[PDB]
Amino acid sequence: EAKQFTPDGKYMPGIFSKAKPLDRSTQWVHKNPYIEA
Amino acid sequence: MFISVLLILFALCVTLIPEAHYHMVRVWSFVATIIPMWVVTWMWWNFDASGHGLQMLVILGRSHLAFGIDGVALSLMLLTTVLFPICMMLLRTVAGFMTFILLEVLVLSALCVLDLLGFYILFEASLILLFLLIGRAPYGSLEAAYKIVLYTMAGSLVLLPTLFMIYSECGTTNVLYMTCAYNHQTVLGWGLLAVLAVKIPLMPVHLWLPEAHVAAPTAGSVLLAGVLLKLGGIGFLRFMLPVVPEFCVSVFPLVSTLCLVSFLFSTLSTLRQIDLKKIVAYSSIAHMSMVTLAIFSQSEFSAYSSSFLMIAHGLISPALFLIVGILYDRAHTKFILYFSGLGASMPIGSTLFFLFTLGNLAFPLFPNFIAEVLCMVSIFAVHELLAYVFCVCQVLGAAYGFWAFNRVVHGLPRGPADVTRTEFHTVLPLLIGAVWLGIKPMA
Amino acid sequence: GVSSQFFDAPNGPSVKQVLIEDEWYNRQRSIFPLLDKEPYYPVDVFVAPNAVVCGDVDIYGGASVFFGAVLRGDLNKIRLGNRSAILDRAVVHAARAVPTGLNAATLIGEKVTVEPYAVLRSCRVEPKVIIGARSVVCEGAVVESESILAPNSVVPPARRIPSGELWGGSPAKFIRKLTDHERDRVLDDVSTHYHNLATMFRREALEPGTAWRDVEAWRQKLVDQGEYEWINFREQKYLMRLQHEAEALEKLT
Amino acid sequence: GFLDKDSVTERVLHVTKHFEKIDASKVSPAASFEKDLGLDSLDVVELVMALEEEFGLEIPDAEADKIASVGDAINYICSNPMAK
Amino acid sequence: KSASCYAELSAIHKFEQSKTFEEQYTESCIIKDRAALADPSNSVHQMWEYDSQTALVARAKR
Amino acid sequence: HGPAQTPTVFDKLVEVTVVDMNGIRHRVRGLQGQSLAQALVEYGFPDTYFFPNMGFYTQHIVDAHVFVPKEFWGKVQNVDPESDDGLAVKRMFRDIVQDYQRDTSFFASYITLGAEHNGMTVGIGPIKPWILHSEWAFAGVHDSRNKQFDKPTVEIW
Amino acid sequence: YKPEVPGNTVDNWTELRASWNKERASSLGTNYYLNVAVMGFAYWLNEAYYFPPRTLYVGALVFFALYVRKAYFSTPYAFKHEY
Amino acid sequence: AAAAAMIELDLCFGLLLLILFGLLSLRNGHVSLAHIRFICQCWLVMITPLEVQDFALCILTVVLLQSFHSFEALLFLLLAYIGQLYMMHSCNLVSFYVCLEAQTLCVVVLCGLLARGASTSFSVEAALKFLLLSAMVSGMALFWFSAMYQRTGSLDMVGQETFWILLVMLFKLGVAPMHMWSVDLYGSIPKSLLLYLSTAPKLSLFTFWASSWHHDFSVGVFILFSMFIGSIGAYGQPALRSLFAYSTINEIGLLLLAVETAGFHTLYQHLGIYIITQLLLWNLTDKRLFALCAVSLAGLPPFAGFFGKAWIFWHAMSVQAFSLLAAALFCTLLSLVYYLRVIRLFWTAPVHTAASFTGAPNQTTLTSACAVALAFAPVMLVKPFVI
Ligand SMILES: CCCCCCCCCCCCCCCCCC(=O)O[C@@H](COC(=O)CCCCCCCCCCCCCCC)COP(=O)(O)OCC[N+](C)(C)C
Ligand SMILES: CCCCCCCCCCCC(=O)SCCNC(=O)CCNC(=O)[C@H](O)C(C)(C)COP(=O)(O)O
Repeated sequence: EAKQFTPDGKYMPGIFSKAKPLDRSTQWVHKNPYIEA
Repeated sequence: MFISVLLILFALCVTLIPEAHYHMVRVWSFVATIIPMWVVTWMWWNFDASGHGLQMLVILGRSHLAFGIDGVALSLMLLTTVLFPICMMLLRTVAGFMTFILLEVLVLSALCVLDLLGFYILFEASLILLFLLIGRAPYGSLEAAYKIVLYTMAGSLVLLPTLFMIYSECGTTNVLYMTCAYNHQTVLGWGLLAVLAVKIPLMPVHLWLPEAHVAAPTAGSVLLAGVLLKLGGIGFLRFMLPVVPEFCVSVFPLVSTLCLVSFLFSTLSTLRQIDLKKIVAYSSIAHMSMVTLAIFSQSEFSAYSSSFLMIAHGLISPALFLIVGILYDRAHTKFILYFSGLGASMPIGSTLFFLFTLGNLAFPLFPNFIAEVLCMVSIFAVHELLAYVFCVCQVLGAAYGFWAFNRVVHGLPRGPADVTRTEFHTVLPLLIGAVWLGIKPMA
Repeated sequence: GVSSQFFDAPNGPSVKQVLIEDEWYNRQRSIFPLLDKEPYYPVDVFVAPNAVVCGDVDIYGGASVFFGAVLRGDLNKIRLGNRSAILDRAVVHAARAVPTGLNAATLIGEKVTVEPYAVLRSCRVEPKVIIGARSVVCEGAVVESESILAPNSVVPPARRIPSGELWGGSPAKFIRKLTDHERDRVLDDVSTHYHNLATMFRREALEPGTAWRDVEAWRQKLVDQGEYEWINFREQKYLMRLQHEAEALEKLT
Repeated sequence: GFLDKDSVTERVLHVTKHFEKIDASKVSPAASFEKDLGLDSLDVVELVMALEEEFGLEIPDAEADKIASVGDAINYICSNPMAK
Repeated sequence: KSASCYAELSAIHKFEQSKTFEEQYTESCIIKDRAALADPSNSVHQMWEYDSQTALVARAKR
Repeated sequence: HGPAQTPTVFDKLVEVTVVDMNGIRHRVRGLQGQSLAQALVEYGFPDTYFFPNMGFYTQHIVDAHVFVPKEFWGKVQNVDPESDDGLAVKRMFRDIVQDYQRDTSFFASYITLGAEHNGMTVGIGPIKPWILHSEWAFAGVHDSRNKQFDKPTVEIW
Repeated sequence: YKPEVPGNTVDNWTELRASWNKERASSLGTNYYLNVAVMGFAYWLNEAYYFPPRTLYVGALVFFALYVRKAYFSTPYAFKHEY
Repeated sequence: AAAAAMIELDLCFGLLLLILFGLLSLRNGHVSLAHIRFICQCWLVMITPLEVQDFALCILTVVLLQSFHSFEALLFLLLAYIGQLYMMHSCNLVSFYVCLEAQTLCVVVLCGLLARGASTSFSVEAALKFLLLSAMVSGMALFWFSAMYQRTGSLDMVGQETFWILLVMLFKLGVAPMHMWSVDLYGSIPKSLLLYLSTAPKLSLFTFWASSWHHDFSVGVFILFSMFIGSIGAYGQPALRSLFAYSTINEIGLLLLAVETAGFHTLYQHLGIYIITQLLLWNLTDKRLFALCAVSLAGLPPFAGFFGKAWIFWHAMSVQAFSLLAAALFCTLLSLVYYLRVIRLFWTAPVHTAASFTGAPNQTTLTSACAVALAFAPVMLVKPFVI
């Protein structure tokens, strides 16, 4: 339940925040070892 | 010329901007490629279509480097100036901006040069830039970079003594006097075939493309597919056909069998590919084989149809690379087995994928349909069977295209969410160009 | 008590020692050696004018020392990695030994940013690490690569923060795992941002500037009055060494 | 482990055998120099010098002072990285 | 131990800090001469012997 | 996740006994994942013990000639003798070691310290004179008090 | 994914050690013998420049096929005590 | 009348005064000798005639003297310059022998003198091997000169004995397979003498070849040996000093292809571009410019090395030297791989350049930054310039 924007815009990185930020790598696939091989 | 100096000097000022001003760096590098698009559109406005074949000439004394505009160069220059700001939208560092700015200078000056030594100097000055672009340290591939650089260097080194042979033979490398003098056409013809059969992927010197066009980033793939392959075609149309035409007749069975086996064997290889970017990368070899045979037919309106196929490929295949790049950027894989049901999760991206799939298979209302019809008119007029070979093998292209689309788009919905505004506007100019050039291309 | 004269200094004994209360202007150097321990730094380093870098310190590449920060290499060695940022008034020190038995030098990897008022002493910080503000990393502790320490955190001596995670608290506990994009790009982004700010400061610096003109005017006034003393410092150092040797010889026998 | 634990053992027994104050059958692969074999310090130094002569080493005074058994000598030779 | 260690450290830091500008400039010239003398092919090494701490000619070597 | 132990440096510590060329035993502490040559450098051994890894793109790595007992032979990392890394090791054996080679001879950068190395005893092997360039060579005699750790850079040029 | 190194570590490392347990010779002998060979016998090729090109090309390929490489060279004669 | 020989008397008087001034300066304990170096440069300018090649050698040696610091090294370089200058004016084998032997003795002594640190014995070893290999080549030159002198009765350089004199000249250029003395020298001797050895004697000897030499033979097998051996050796040797030694053997093979097909204009253009690149290579402190040397030694198009290679290729194709040209093109394709290795090593790496501490802050940035502007010389190179 992260908060990456202030109420007036203004993106926040959340570097030290507890909640996991949604970002570019959020939908990266979980690699199957045999498929990778 | 003065305008070109001003555009180069404005483009080179990206390095002097302090890096802490991020917005200014982005805006400056994007505008530095927007301006040449306006200038080339103005050059199209200035062109007299009922006038001379070569217009807007400039020659820089005794330094070679002479320039002029014809129709093929003008269409290719317009396509390059469209493609470069889209590449600017896909980069994030000043090193990338500067590499693509230097590449744009070299491509634009190479497309309209009228000197063979000038063409040699301008084109393969991009070799080290391509090496650094493909073999970038964390996410590139040094093997692919070595392959593309070594194949291009091998071809260029075959050409260079024959270039100097005709230069000692007549006294100039200017194409207007090289076409009017008596020269030993077999030697120079073999040198020119050696460069342009590597630039255009023609078997057997084609193995660099599957590695390089996949290991490149999305901007590099857009540039390499949509632009740099067509320098071989404009090499054929500008330098080799006017200067060594006796060779160009005598080599026709060999060039013909190279084109036929490249088309068939590359189409057969595309069916067994399991990487989406490798699927898109192989399909370009068959299209360039059709381009080369249409150029070499010299039969009805061969320059027109072959240039139109070069433009149609340069519009359609960068968009497929853009869609694969979106999937890779937001899912971190290019492997078909990880993707299914993309219609339910990316409806806009899948619709764009379907439309560009249909365009790549030369269906009507796309410029590839008009292109392939006119290319086969040019091929048919020499003999009917050389056209029949391309006609009967259309099931083989549609097999891989629809198999890749059906495997990644339908099924169980898994994969990333739909496209953003930025991704949609990277795709969008290619779609508008395709709709126009496939419905009302001429007036 | 320890005397403040050193006859085995590399450049000899100090001929004239000035009491600090007799100084009429601030003479604090920013980079200076301690006997035979000289700092090492590159051509494109940013050292702030009120920062102190002394002793056995190695600085690499595009690293920066911001305003009021101290890097004191007097008990051991300190190494600052390529494009690593020491922000405002953070302290880096080093002990002579650590309880783990390893090397006690403070080693900071490349692309490491250290937020304001943090203290590093005889610790190991691996590449791509964000140390938060008001944080202390104690003697012999290890911070592993691609990890983040939250502000106002204590890492006790001989403790470890595992790689790829965010830790925080006093004492530091597990908060969450970093995302893959955070490890891939964000740490390098923070280091690059602070390097860009340091470059902005470096472009505008006029060194040595013009503050010496007043001090030179005072010295010119002293030469005018005939009160400026010319001291042969090399010869005085030589004579002081000879007297020290004679005094040492005239007590053993 | 730089060398095997059998051939070094029989070589140790071979050089222990030629001592006039030792018994040629009382020598065991795991014994003591003081309680079992009945040797003072100089006899221990002489035996360690014989072992050094056979294996081609140099054992310092403290290391040879720590050696008090046949097993200790075998373990010291086996742990030595410069053995022959 | 910590108190004694900082007494020993404050001695060295006070020694370095309380040098005048003229002494510091003379020491920089001495450091320069010493680095020029670190070349073993320097042509003065065959005639003169130099003092280590001040880079002055101490005696004739030959 | 629960009340389990806070991570300490002592959990990742590896101790190796090293015998230098004078026969003096040394206690060398390292961390898991660190190579052996790095732990030897950070212990404070002289610079005459170390030499460049003679591969392409890896001459900035320092390496040492170590003697490894038979129990720890299988914990040295595997190198294909047909690959380019194999030719790098062959060049190092050909040029640096020569007739100091034994059946226990390895190179210390090819040993990655883990829990299986805990308590392993190694010895430093002798090497022949060598030169990389004018600023990095070895005349053949180990008479120098300069540590390798005190060098600020490893220069290939 | 990373590929596995083929073979066994002990056997591979014994293959890496092989034929290098020997003091390397100085290069003065090779250089002096090369200079003697060129200064004494390279005049034998003076008329070869006028020979037919098929002969010259086959001779160049023959020299390439019979060339032995100086780097990583070893003989079994280095470690035997009799011929 | 001796009025046509005032430059020779000026040379001798200047040497006599310079030795005495250097003695007086050393009696004061001066640890630096920039005044001696300036007087040496003035003496270099004052003894050089008004030809293009003579002044090219003079300006090159004036630039080279800024990397040498002792009085004896400056004296040895001046007396090597006397041999280098007067070999270009030699019209016999007497003066040829004396100039070559003076140069060899000066190089040997400088290799002994300037070594420092752990690399001292390696440099002395390589200097001894070079001296022994040079002695027998000098003996071959004397022996076949005596044969020619007995046969012809005069000092004309004609006949069959010129083949061995040609082999002497090929030894002095490090032509493979007599190349290994230079390979030995590159691995141990310091960078300033390596900079001196790759530029000045090649210019002096090629100018003698252009001015006063004819032979009735060929050098084609040595072209093949140099190009193939240099390219394959630089591909296979991981140490950078050996890489640059083998790439130098490849470049001297290209210069020999320019000599063999006549057309010395392409020879002079490529040699000048190579010498400027060498002046950049051995004085580099920022390692990013090591990539510019790489792209300009690989013959990549917009930089000046392309033009230097490409007129050699053009003149070879003009006189139809097809087989040697094909071998040159194959070795050019091979050379790109290790120049790309150079670019991988020093361009795609984080930048670290240490500051100076004892003064002299990055003391040769002027020359290196001036020589990097070989990207602006190609505008003048494309014209009919060097002829
Ligand atoms: C060899 C002939 C050149 C033909 C190449 C194929 C061009 C592809 C598209 C076909 C469009 C046909 C346009 C016909 C009228 C335009 C003007 C014209 O006459 O064409 C010019 C040149 O035409 C062009 O340059 C056409 C530009 C086409 C390139 C379009 C792709 C770039 C757009 C990308 C998408 C942009 C979307 C942006 C919106 C968001 C000259 O050709 P010719 O008539 O053959 O010349 C006469 C010969 N002579 C002087 C000797 C008598
Ligand atoms: C080339 C030949 C020249 C040789 C000349 C050198 C000869 C030097 C001989 C003179 C040196 C001495 O006797 S030194 C005098 C030695 N005697 C003492 O010290 C009194 C105490 N007794 C002991 O120490 C005994 O050795 C013992 C009870 C066995 C202790 O048992 P451990 O041993 O277990 O300890």
